[PDB]
Amino acid sequence: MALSEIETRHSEIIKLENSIRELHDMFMDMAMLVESQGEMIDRIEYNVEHAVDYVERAVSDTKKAVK
Amino acid sequence: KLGKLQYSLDYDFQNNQLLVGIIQAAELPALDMGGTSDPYVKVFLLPDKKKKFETKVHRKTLNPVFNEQFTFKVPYSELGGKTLVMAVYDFDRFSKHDIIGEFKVPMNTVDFGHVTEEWRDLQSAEKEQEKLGDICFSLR
Ligand SMILES: [Mg+2]
Repeated sequence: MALSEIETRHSEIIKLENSIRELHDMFMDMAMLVESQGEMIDRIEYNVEHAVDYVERAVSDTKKAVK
Repeated sequence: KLGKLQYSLDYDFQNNQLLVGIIQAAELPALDMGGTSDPYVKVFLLPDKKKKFETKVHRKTLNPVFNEQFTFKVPYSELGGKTLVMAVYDFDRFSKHDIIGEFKVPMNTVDFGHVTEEWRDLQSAEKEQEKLGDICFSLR
């Protein structure tokens, strides 16, 4: 080999490290977004359960009202 | 006048060994009957004549192509004061194998880092007085 071979080796290796780093950052962003969306789902399920309660009580009341 | 020699030279720093490649030779003078000689190249480290490497014998060609490779397990520090010798020999079955040519390459002139590969003109090998001693005295 020579210095050219070692230099190209080093270059391609650095390239690999940068690609790896981009992959990493992508995974980090992934985890982040999924977490925030998780909180969003928390409040969604909250509103939904409240809605269910209200609907149930309403249905009971009308059901007792008709008869 | 014998001809030229194309060879390759480079150093592998990963294994700490010298990679000497014998590519080919051209325009070699004919010393044999058919009008063409039977050439083969002997390559060895110039500093110490140990473990000399010889190529395969090509039959009747004045433009032999060897495309062979040899490895000299030598550290990079010792390499600088070490020379390379590539001598072209003519094979003869019934007599001494006459030397066609020779070439010496100083490792301080060689630049490693890029893979080197060049054509160099062959020259006639050296055959001085044997004693090399001297005596000093005074006359009166
Ligand atoms: Mg012969």
